[PDB]
Amino acid sequence: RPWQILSQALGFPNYDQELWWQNTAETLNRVLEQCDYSVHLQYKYLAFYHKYILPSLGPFRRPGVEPEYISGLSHGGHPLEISVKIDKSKTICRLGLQAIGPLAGTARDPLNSFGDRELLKNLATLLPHVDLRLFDHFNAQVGLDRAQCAVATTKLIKESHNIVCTSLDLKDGEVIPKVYFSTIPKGLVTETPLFDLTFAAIEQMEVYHKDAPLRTALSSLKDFLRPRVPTDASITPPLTGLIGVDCIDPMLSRLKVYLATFRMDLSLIRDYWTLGGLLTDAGTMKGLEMVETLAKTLRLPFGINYAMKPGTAELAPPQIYFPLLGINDGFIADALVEFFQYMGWEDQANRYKDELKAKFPNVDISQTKNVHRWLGVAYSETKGPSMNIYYDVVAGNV
Amino acid sequence: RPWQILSQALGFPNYDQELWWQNTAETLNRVLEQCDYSVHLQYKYLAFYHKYILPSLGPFRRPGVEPEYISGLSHGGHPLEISVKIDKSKTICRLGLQAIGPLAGTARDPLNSFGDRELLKNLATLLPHVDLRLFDHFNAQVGLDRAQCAVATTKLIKESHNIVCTSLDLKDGEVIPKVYFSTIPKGLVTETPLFDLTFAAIEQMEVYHKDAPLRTALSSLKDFLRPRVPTDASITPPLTGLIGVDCIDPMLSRLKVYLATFRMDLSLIRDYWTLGGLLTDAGTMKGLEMVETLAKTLLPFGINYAMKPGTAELAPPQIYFPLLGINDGFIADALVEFFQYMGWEDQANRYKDELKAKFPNVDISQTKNVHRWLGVAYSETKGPSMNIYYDVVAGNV
Amino acid sequence: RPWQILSQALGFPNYDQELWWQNTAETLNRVLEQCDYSVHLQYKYLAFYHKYILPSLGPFRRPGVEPEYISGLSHGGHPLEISVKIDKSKTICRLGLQAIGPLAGTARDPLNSFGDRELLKNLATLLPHVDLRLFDHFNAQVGLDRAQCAVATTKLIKESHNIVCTSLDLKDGEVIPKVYFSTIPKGLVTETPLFDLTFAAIEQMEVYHKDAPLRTALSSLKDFLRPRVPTDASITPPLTGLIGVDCIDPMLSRLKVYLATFRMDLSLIRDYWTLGGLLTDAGTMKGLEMVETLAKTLLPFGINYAMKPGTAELAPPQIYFPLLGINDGFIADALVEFFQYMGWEDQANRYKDELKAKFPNVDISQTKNVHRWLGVAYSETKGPSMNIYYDVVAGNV
Amino acid sequence: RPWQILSQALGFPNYDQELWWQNTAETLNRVLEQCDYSVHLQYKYLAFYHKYILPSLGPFRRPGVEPEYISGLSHGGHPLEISVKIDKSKTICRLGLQAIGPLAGTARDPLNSFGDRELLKNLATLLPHVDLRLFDHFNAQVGLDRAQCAVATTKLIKESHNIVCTSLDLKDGEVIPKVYFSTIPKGLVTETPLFDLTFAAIEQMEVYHKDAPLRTALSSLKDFLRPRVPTDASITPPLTGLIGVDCIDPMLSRLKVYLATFRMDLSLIRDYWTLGGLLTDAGTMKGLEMVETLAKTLRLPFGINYAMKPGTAELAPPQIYFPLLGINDGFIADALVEFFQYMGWEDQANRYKDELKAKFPNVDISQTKNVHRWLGVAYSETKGPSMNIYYDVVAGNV
Repeated sequence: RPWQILSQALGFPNYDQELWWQNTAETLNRVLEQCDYSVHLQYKYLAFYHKYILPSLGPFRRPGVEPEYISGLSHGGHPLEISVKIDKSKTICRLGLQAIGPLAGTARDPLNSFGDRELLKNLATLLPHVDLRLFDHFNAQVGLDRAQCAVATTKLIKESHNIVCTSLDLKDGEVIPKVYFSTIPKGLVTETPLFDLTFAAIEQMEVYHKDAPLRTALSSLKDFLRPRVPTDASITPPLTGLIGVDCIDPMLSRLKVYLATFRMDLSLIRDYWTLGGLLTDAGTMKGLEMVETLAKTLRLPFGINYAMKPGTAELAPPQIYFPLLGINDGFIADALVEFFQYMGWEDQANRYKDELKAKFPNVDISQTKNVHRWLGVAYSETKGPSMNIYYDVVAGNV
Repeated sequence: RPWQILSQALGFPNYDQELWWQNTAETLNRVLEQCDYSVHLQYKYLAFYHKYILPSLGPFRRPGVEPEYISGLSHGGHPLEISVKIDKSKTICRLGLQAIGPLAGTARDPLNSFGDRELLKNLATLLPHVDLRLFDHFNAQVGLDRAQCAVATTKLIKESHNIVCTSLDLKDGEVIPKVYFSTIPKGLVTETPLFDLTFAAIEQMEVYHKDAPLRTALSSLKDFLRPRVPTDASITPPLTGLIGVDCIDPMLSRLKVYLATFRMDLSLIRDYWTLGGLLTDAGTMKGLEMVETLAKTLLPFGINYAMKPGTAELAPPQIYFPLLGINDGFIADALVEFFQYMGWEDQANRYKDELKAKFPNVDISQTKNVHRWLGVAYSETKGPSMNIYYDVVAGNV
Repeated sequence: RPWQILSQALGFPNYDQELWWQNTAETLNRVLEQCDYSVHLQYKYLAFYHKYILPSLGPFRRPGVEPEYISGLSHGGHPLEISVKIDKSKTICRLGLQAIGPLAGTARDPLNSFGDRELLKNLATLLPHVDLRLFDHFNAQVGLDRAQCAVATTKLIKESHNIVCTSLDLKDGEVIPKVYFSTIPKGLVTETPLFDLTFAAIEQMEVYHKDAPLRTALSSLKDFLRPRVPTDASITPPLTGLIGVDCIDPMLSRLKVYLATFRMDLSLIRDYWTLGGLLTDAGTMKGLEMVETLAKTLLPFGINYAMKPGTAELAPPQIYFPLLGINDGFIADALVEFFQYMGWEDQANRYKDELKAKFPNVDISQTKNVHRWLGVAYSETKGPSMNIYYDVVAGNV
Repeated sequence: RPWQILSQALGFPNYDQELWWQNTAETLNRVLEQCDYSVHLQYKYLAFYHKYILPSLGPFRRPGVEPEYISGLSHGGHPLEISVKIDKSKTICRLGLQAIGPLAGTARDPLNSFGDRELLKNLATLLPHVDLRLFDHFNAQVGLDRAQCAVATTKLIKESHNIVCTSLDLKDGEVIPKVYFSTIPKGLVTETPLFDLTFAAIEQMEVYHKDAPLRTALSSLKDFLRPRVPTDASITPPLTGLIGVDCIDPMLSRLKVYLATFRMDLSLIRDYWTLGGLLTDAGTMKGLEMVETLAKTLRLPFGINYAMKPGTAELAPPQIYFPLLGINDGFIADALVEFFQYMGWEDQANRYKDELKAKFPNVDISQTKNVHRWLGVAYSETKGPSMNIYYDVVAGNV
C-alpha cells in the first residue's frame, strides 16, 4: 500500500510527524483510491503530503501534549481537514490546513502569521503555476502587525487566533493552492465594519483596477450584501468573514467572499442563492430546488460563498455550506445516500456507506458526531451540480 | 575580538558561511568600533550577522566556484555591501544585501524572488517593530510569476536578475529593515511605462488612501517626474527604477522613489535637487552648494525622493554618485578635503586612518573598487548627512 | 546583560528553545560572572550555549507538555544540570546534559542512543581538540541495538532509559567534553555481570594495549572491586554503573569507573577512599578527614575512580553525596561551615549571597531540590576540590 | 515513471540535489525495473534515495563548480556508484557512496570523517535491523583526530582524502548498509604496517573475543597474508587497504579484508583464490575455472576481498574485483555477453547490451571507457556464482 511503502522508505524527522502520518495517511490513500487516482498519483500526492504538509502540521495534540497553537479547523484542535468534491463525472480530493509556524501562539507570532506563506513559497518553487501575488496583496491589506495580533488574541477565543488558512486541490496530477483570509481580527482591532474592510482590500487589487467586469460583479454583490450584513463594526451575522483567492495568475483566480451566519431556513436559502431575486434563470432555479431538498433531507455557522472571476460581470449562485458538527455521522451518511438518489447519482448512492467505512477503518463512524464537518453544495452553469464533503480526518482515526 | 570570539563559539554550518565571515566580519567589527558602538552592541550585531545574514548570502563566489546567481551589489558579484551614514553628531553602520534562495538563478527561481521575504519573516519573529505589510504590498504589485521571470532574464544582464534588495540599518541598539523593489523587470515583461507601474502601485497602498498629505506630496512629485521620465514603455534614462519602503508601521515608513540616470552635470543636479525650481529656500540652497562642491572635489547616478505619511511637502532628494572605477586613495583625499569644507574636522582627521583599519588586507592607493557609492543628503531637521557604500568583499579579497 | 543581548540578537527557532533560555541562561550568566570569566568569555559561552545546547535539550517539560523522553538528570525530568568546581585558587563552571534526539523515547530510539553523538560530532567540527574515538569505542562495546533497547525499557524506570550523558567543562577559554556510559542496560539485557562487561570494554581499548602503567592501575582497581561488587549478573549495589571518558586525545583522556551504592557510613567511606587500605599516605588521610567532616557537617552515592595513561598508581576517588530532599538553606549553611573548616574564607563569605544571586526566583530556605550533588576530591598535585551540582531548572522554575 | 513522479511531487531543496537527480535517478529507476522490482519497490527505493542519499552527495561537480571535497569513487570525482549483483536466480541493486559533510575537505573536516556516520544514524532510526556498533568500533580504531587528518592530507592525493565509504544493498524491500574503512591514512600518519593496524583493530572486536571460529578463520588469513603483504610501513602492493563490515548484528555481520594489488596473472589468481593451496575442494576449483576464464575473456588496482562470518572457522574463496576504468565499455559489454554464455546464463547474455543502453539513455556507452568501473566475481558454496558490476552512474549520464 503506498502509504505504508512511503512510511518504510522515508520514516519521520520527529514523533509528531509520525503521529500525523499514523492518523491521516491511510485515510488519504483510501480517499485517493476511491477517487480513481492511479497508483502513480497515489505515490505523487502521498509523497507530496509527507514532505510539504507533515512539517506544516505542527505538534500532534494528544493527551499529555497541548500545543501553544490550537486550530479551529477540526474538533480536536488539529489544523487539518480532507474533502472530496463530487460531480456528475468525477471526484477529486482536497486538503485543508493551517501551516503552523514554530512560534505560533506565542508572543513572537500570536496569530500564526507566517507559516502558510512559508509553505506557499515552497510550493511556488515546486510548481510553476503557483503565483503568490494575490496572497501577498491580501496579507498586506488584512494582515496585522505583532502588537495588533496580541490585541486580537485578547478578543478572540483560542481556536480563532488565525489570519489565513490554505486548501490544496489535488486535481488530476496537479496541486492547486487556494487561501482564505479572515477579516475578523482586523475588524476587531481596528473597529472597522467587516463589510468595509473586505471591499476596501478587494478594491485595491491591480486586477480590480484593470477589469471592468470584475468591478461590475462586485458592485452587484455589494448591493446585495450592504443591507444584509452589519453597517457598524459588530461581529454579528450574517457577516463577511473570509476573502478567498486562488494562488494562481490573478487574471485567472476566482475571488471569493464568504458569509457566516447561524440562521437558515428555506426563504433564507432562496435569498442567498438568488441574490435577493436578482438571479431568476432556469439553471439557478434548478439548483435552488436541489439545495432546498438537501436542507430537507438533513454548532458552526452556515457558510455562503460567492465566487467571482475576472472577465465575468454577472454573479452566479453561491456555494452553500451546511455545518454538520454535532450531528450523528450515520444519520449524515443515510441522508447523503437519499440525496444522491434524488440527484440520480446512483453509483454514489450505492457506494457511499461502504466507502466511508473504508476511509475510516479505525473508528466506528456510526457512533461519531464529528467526522463529517461540512457539506458544500454548488450548481454550475457549465459544469453541473457539485457536492463537497469535508471530513475531520483526525476525528475519524484516533 | 568580538568577531573572533563569535567565530570560536559558533563555528560555521558550511564552508561558504565560514568564507563570508573570514571576508567580512573583521571589517564589520572595525566599522562598529569606529562608530562608537559599545562592546555589548558589537556582540549584538555580530551575533545577528552570524545567525541571519551569513546563511542569506548564498555561496561565496571565488575562483573555482561560480554560483547560479550573481548579484549586482558588488564588483565581484557578492550580494553584500556595508555603508556608513555620517552626520554632524554620529555615524551609524548599514548592511545591504540580497538574500539568496537555494534555487536562485535556476528555472525554479530565476529572479531570486523568495529569499528576501524569508529573511524578513525571520526578522519579524526576532524584532517586534518589523512589519511586512509594505513589503507584501509592493511584492504583489511589482513582482512577477515564474514564466514572467524567465522572460525577464532573457532581457536583462545576469547582474540585474533581481526584483528586490534589502538594507538593514544598525541604529542605536536596533535593526531597521528597508527594501527596494525594482520596476524594470515588470516594465519589460508587461510593456508598461515604468512611471505608470510605479505610481499605480503606490496609489493602491492603504496608507495612501488614508493620508491626504502623502497624496499631496506624491502629486507634486508626479508633476515633476512626468515630463522628465519616459511616457512610453522604454527603459530610457532618466527613469523610476526602484521603490523603497521601510519594513515598519506603514504610518511611519518613508516611501522612496529612486531615479536612475547616466547623465549628470551641474544643470541636472540643480534640476533634481530643487524639483525643477520648486524648492528655493536657504536650506535647500545650502545643501545644493554642498552637493555641487562634492561633485567638483571629485553604474548610474541615483536620485532618491523620500516621502512620509503626514508630510505634504517634498524635500531635496538624496543624490548618489557612483565611485566604481575611481581610485580609492583619491576618493579618500577628496573626502578629507570635503569634510574640511564642511567643518567636520574630526572626520577629516580620522578618515584615511579609519579606512585603512577597516580594510587592512588591501592597499587603497591601488584599488578602484572599494568605495562604491557616495550618497549626499540634506534635511532641515537633521542637517547634512553623507552615506559611503563599500564593497566589503573587494576590501578583504 | 550578555544573556539578554544574545536573546535580542538571536531570538529562538521554537518555543521550547525560548523556554530553556528563559529558565537557564540568566543563572548561567550569573555563574560565569561569579567565576570571574571576562565579558568576552561570557559572550563566548553563552553564544555556544544558544547554538549547540539549546537544540540538544529537547522539549521543555512543563504543565501541559509531557515529552516522550524524561531525563533522570534533574528533579522535573529536564536533561540539564549546571555545576561549579571550586578549588583553592579558582572556580570553573560545567554543564551536564543529555542531548535528546527527536525520536527519543519512541520505538525508533528507546534509550536516546543518537543525540549525544550528534552533539559531539558538531563539537568536533567546532573544536580542534575534541576527539570522538573513545566515545565510539565505548558506544560500540556498551551500546545496544534497537530490540535490546526496547527490552531494556521494560526493565528500567522511565528516568533510567539512557545509555550515555555528556558534561562540558567550561575551563579558561575552552570547552572540554566528557561522557559517561551506563553499563546497566547491557548488563540487564545480556545477563552479564556489570564488572565483567566494564573491564572487558576497557581492556579492548587501544590505549590500554599501548600503555603499561594504565594496565597496572586497572589491575589494582579490579583487585579492589572484584570482592566488593557482584560476581553474578545482579543489579545489586555497590556496582560499576558508569564508565567515563574525556573526548580528547586518548593518551590524555582520564578513564573513570563509577560505583553506585545506597549504603554509606564511616567504615565504607574509609574503605572506598583508601582502596581497602592500599592508600595510607598523609595526603590521602588529610583528604579522608575532609570527607568525613563533610559527611558530619551534613539517588545513590557515587564513587568515581579516575585513571590516566602514564600513571601506574591509583588516587582516592571522587565521592558524590546526593543532596536531593535536603533543605537548600541548610545545605548552604553547612557549606559555609565546611568552607570555614577548609580555610577558604572568601568562599565562606560569598556562598550564600552568590547562591541567592544565581537563583533569584526561588527562595532557598524553602527548596530541597536545587542542590543535587556535592562531589569532593583530593589530589596530591592540585589540592582539594569540591563540585556542587545544581538543578538549574528547579532554581528558576 | 516513478523517478519523474517523485521529482514532480517532491522537488529539491537546492540545485545540487536537482542535478544529482537529473543525472542519476532515471538510471536508477531503470536498474530497479530491470531487476524485476515491483512498482511499489521502485517508489520505495527512489523515495529513500531522494530523502537520504541526495543530501549526502554534496555539491554536484561540474564546469564552474569545484567542490572542496573530491571523491575517488568515480572518474569525475562524484561520490556515487550503482552496482548490480547477478546470480543464477536473481539480480539485486546496490548503491555505493561517500556521504559528504558540509565542511568536508576543509580544515574542520579534512578526510570527511562525519558524514557517513550521520547518514547511518538516520538509517538506524529508519530501519530496525541497522546496528552501528561495528561502525563505531572501527571508527574508533582506525579513525584519526583532526591534526592527524591534516597530516594525512599532505601525504595523499586529493581523491584519497577519505576514511570510510558506504554501500547500501537494496535487497528485495530492505536496505542493508555496509561500510569499508581505509587503513592507509592511519598507516601513513602513524607509520604502522597496514597488516598490523588491520589485524590489531579486528582483534579488539568483542565478537572476536567471544567467537573461536572467527578467530581461527582470521588466523588462517593472517598466515596467508603475512608473507605476501609488506612487513614494514610501506604503501606497496599487495596490501590490506580496507576493512569492511555489515552494519547489522555483529554476530551476523561478515567481516571483510580487502587487498589492493596491480599485478595479476593466472598463477596469482590461483594463489589468491585458493589461499596458496589451502583450499583444494571441487567447489573452489570450479570457481577458479570461472575466474580464469573471465580474466581471459577480458588504471585502478585489482581487488581481492576475503569475507568471514562469526561461527565459520574455515575460509572461502575471495571475491575478485577486475578494474575496468580506461577500457572501452562496448568491449566490456561484448566480453560480458561472452562470459554469460560460458556460464550458461543465456537470458543475461541476450539482454545485457540492450539493458545497458537503456540504463544510460543519454550517453553512447559504445564510445565511453569510464562507465563500467569494476567487475566482481565470487563463487559461493551454497548460493552459486555471482557477478557484481559497478557503474559510474554520473559518467553514464552527463
